[PDB]
Amino acid sequence: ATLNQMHRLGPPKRPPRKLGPTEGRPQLKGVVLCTFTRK
Amino acid sequence: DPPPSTLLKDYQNVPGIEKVDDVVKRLLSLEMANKKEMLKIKQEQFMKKIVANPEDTRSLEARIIALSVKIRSYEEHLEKHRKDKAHKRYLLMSIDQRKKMLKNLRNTNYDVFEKICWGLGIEYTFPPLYYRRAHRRFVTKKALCIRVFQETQKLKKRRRALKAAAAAQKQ
Amino acid sequence: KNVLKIRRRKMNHHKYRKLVKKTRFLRRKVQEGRLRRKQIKFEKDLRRIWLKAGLKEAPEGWQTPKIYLRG
Amino acid sequence: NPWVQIMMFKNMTPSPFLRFYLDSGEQVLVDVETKSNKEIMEHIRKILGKNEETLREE
Amino acid sequence: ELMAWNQAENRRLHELRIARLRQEEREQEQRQALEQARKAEEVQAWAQRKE
Amino acid sequence: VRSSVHARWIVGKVIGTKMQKTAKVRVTRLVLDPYLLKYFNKRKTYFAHDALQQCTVGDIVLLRALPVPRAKHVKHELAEIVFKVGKVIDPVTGKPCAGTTYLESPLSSE
RNA sequence: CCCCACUAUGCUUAGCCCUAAACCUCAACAGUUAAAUCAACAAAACUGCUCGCCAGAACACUACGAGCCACAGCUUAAAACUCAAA
RNA sequence: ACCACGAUCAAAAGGGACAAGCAUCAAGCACGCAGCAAUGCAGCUCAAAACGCUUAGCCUAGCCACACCCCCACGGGAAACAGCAGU
Ligand SMILES: [K+]
Ligand SMILES: [K+]
Ligand SMILES: [Mg+2]
Ligand SMILES: [Mg+2]
Ligand SMILES: [Mg+2]
Ligand SMILES: [Mg+2]
Ligand SMILES: [Mg+2]
Ligand SMILES: [Mg+2]
Ligand SMILES: [Mg+2]
Ligand SMILES: [Mg+2]
Ligand SMILES: [Mg+2]
Ligand SMILES: [Mg+2]
Ligand SMILES: [Mg+2]
Ligand SMILES: [Mg+2]
Ligand SMILES: [Mg+2]
Ligand SMILES: [Mg+2]
Ligand SMILES: [Mg+2]
Ligand SMILES: [Mg+2]
Ligand SMILES: [Mg+2]
Repeated sequence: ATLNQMHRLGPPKRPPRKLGPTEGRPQLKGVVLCTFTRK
Repeated sequence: DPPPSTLLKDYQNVPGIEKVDDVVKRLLSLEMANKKEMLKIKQEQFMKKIVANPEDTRSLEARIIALSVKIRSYEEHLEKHRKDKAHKRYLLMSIDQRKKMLKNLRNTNYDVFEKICWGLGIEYTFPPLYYRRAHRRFVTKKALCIRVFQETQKLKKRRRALKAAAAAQKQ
Repeated sequence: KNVLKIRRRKMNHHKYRKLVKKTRFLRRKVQEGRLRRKQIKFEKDLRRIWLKAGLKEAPEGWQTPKIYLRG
Repeated sequence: NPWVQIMMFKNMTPSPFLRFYLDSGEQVLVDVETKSNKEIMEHIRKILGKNEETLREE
Repeated sequence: ELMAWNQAENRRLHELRIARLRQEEREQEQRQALEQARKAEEVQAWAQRKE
Repeated sequence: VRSSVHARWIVGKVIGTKMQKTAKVRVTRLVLDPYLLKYFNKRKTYFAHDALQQCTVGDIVLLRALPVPRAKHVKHELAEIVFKVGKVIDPVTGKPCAGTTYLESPLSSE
C-alpha cells in the first residue's frame, strides 16, 4: 500500500485472541455426568 | 440561435461578400451548413461578449465558453434523443469539467469569473460535503425531526407569554 | 489451472438455490414477519424523538408512513 | 517546532515566498525566489532562529 | 536589526527581479513580433483561398 | 495581551459563511505519523467573528484569539484576509496576480 | 446425449432487473531497457506517483443487519464448531 | 505568626490535548450564530469517522475513579470490613 493508505488505515488491528475450552483459564472444576469411549 | 442568414465564420470577413448574388449568400450562410457551423458562430459571439482578448483560445475563459457551447449542443441533442446513453454521459462529464474550470477560474481571477457567469448565465454552486443515499428511512426520519423541532419552537414561545403575563399580574 | 475451486462454489450455489426452492414458502412467511418488526422498530425510533424533545404526541398532522411494504 | 503552524500554498502567486506571523502581530515576508533550499534555511535561522548560545543555556 | 536586514535583502532581490523581467520583455516582444508576422501571412493566405 | 484561548494566531481557509457575522475556517496543521515518520495534514474548524461579513468561501484568512470567547464555538476574530479568493495581491511585488501570472506587470510602476 | 413437433424467450415500444470466466483474470498517469535479466509458468524485467484491493483452508457468491421498482432477487458480508493443511 | 497587592500550593470556571475494538453503529436530531434587549437568521457535527455499541483503571516517584445500592444522596432500598486480623 502507499504511505497515504498505510497512514489512513493505521496500524494493523490484531484480532483479539480466542479463548479455548477453558475460557482462558489453566484448569476448571467439573462434575462427571457419564463415562464412555470414543473411536 | 444566430439567424440562418448569418454568414459562416470563414466567409464573414472576405472583401465583397455583401455585394454577391443572393444565391451565393444562401450558400455561404448557416442555413446551408451543418449545426457545427452554427456552434462556431455562437462560440464567437460569447468570446467577444465576455473575454478581454477574443483571439486567445487557450485561456481558461475561452475554454469555459468553448465547453459551454458543447454542453448546450448535448442538451439539445438529448432533448430529441432521450435514450442516447453515450451523449448523456458526455453531457454529465462536460458539466463536471466546466465546474472544475469555473472552480479554478474563481480561485485565480474572480473578476473574470464573475463576467463568465453573467455572460454564460451560469449559477455557480458549491458542492455538497457528503454524498450519501437518502433512502426511505432517512428521508422520513429527517422530515419528522424537522417537524419535531418546529413544534418545540412554538411551545417555547407559548412558555414566554404565560410567564410574561403572570409576571405583570404581580405588579 | 484446474477448476476445483470453481467446482466447490458451483456445488455450494447449486445446493443453496435448491434449498431456497424447497423452503421458499417458509422463507416468505419469515420475511413478512421481519418486515413487520422492522416497521415497528422504525416507528419506535421516531416516537423516541418527539418524546425526548418534550412533546406528548406526534407533531400535528404527522402520520408515520409504511416504508417497507411492497405497495 | 511542533507548536508552530506550517501551511503550504501551491501556485497562488508568480514567485515563491515565506511569510511568518509573530505573536506581537508582526509579519515577516521572506522572498526566496532564486535561493537554494540551504540558503532559505540559513536565512530564516538568522532572522528568526534561536542562536546556539540560547540553545546551550536551555 | 534582523527585521530591517530582512527588508533590505528583499529590496535587493526586487532589483534583481526587475532587471530579470526587463530582459524577458525584450525577448517576448521579439517572439511576439515574429508570431504576428507569421500569423498575418497565414491570414492573408487563408483569406486569399476563401476569396 | 493575555487570552484564555489556546490558539492565538492561526491561518486557515474560509469554508463557510452561513452564520451571521461568523466565518467558518478550516485550519490545517502538520502532524507527524509516529510509525511512518511522515507529516500529514490535520484539519480543524474554527469559528471566527467577522463583523463586516467580508469573508468569502475559499479565501485565506488570519485569525486572532479573542481575550475571552464570545460564543460557545467562537473563540477567534478575523484579523486579516491573507489571500482573497481570486483576487490575490502578490506580497513580493504588490501587484495583482492570477495564479502564477501577473495581471499588472511590476515594470509598470518601475 | 440422437430425431420430430411446439411454447416462454431471442425482435419492436414503454418501464424494470443490475448480474457474467463483465478475464486481454495483467489498475490510472509518467518513465526506462542499464545494472542483479529472471522462483516456475504465462504475455521480458523494472522505476516514480496515486487510488482500489488482499493477509491459511473450509464454513461462505452463506447467516444476520441495512439498502434497493429487486419478494425463490441483487449488493454489502461475518461468527461458532472443524482441519494441518489448502 | 499578622499585612503580604508577593511567592508557594491548588479548586471551580474558560481554551487545548488525551485508550482499544466494531462502519453489518452512517447519519446525529437542535446538536449553531447574531443582538443591550425585543427578537432575527437556519444553522451545527460527520466516511480526515459524527452519533452509537462493546471492552478496559491509567501515560506508575505516581495519578484517576469509587467508598453497600439508586451516576448524585434531600429522600428511598436498607443496615454495609473495597481499614487490619479473621470467617
Ligand atoms: K478471458
Ligand atoms: K457509586
Ligand atoms: Mg488444461
Ligand atoms: Mg460445499
Ligand atoms: Mg414465439
Ligand atoms: Mg431487426
Ligand atoms: Mg467480454
Ligand atoms: Mg477482475
Ligand atoms: Mg483507477
Ligand atoms: Mg480464509
Ligand atoms: Mg452470484
Ligand atoms: Mg445473499
Ligand atoms: Mg437478509
Ligand atoms: Mg479545574
Ligand atoms: Mg450482522
Ligand atoms: Mg471493569
Ligand atoms: Mg462490602
Ligand atoms: Mg454513592
Ligand atoms: Mg480484610
